[PDB]
Amino acid sequence: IQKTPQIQVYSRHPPENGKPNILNCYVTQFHPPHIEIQMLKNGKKIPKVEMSDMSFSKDWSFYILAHTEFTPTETDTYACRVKHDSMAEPKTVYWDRDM
Amino acid sequence: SSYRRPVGI
Amino acid sequence: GPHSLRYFVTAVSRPGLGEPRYMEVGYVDDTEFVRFDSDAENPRYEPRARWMEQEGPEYWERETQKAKGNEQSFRVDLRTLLGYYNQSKGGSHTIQVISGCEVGSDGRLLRGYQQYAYDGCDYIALNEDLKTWTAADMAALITKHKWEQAGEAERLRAYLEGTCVEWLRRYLKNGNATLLRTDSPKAHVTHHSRPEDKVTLRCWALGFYPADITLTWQLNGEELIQDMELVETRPAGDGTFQKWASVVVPLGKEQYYTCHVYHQGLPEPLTLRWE
Repeated sequence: IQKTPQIQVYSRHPPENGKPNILNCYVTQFHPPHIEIQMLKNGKKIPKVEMSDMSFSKDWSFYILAHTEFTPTETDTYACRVKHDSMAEPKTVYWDRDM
Repeated sequence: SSYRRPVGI
Repeated sequence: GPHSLRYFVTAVSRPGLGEPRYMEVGYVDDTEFVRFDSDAENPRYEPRARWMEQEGPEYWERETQKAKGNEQSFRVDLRTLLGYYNQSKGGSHTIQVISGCEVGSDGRLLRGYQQYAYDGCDYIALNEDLKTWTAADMAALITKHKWEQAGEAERLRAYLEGTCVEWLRRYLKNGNATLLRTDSPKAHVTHHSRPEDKVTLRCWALGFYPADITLTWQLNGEELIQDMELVETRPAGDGTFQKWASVVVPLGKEQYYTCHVYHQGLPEPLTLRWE
């Protein structure tokens, strides 16, 4: 029955080192609706992450946008980690500034 | 305005 | 052109963590305009578009009452489905419903729907005829016969053809200007390395609304269907959307390729290449 989440991690605006921006984690195609989403900077949970209200698609699958303020640099690494029952383990997806 | 189903599943 | 009014409902049981959560979200065209969530206290039917604030206290009170009434119904429905599926009282389960009407430019119904799912899988759906039902399993057949016997399809046909359609008219009246909004994409091409003598051209479209968009790459005038990479269209977080599409091309041949961007907002399609 259960549907596995798909994840995209990406910035709201094109990233410029030293410029404030928003980092997005867009999670889709999941069921059941319970899900746990964390965003990470250099391996460490980012404390202030906001979540959109949850919606679902004609598919029946749920989707949600997590987001947080960030100022990208040359060497800082960002990721989004999602824990959901459809998966044995939490899935981590890394930010690629070219994607 | 949404429909209100008056009979159960 | 055409228009739609749809309500997306979710009921989620949470044994030992509280009462079932009932959520109801209304969309005009494909834009959320109202929402009810049973998990606020003094939960209230709420506007989600500023143009809905035109409606007034009586509307909102009647919709709140009706939503709390559904919440109670759905609690019972959840218990029933446990029986049908010989499922324990300890687990969380989900009922979902999509209910609504599509109308034409003349305001007349083009199609109505009332679809149910249980734990994310089709359960029962009203057929296009607005008279018969498709049950997806044996449990759903029990519901089908109860609903046939109770004249549920007649009820729905009346709502879909009249009430729903009339309310769509009314909401469009207050939202049509805001609904018609369009933000055109702004596009650009980035250039990235690949192994040996190949590179990646990535065509970005940013800042657009609504989400529907097409990006294509062409060699010389001829579409690279076989294998362009893309991302699913995604929210920027500010009401607009993003997409990109990329191709891998020979080092030195970048000027042989163009990207085309197709969107409602554009006077005409955009044609880009690598700087």
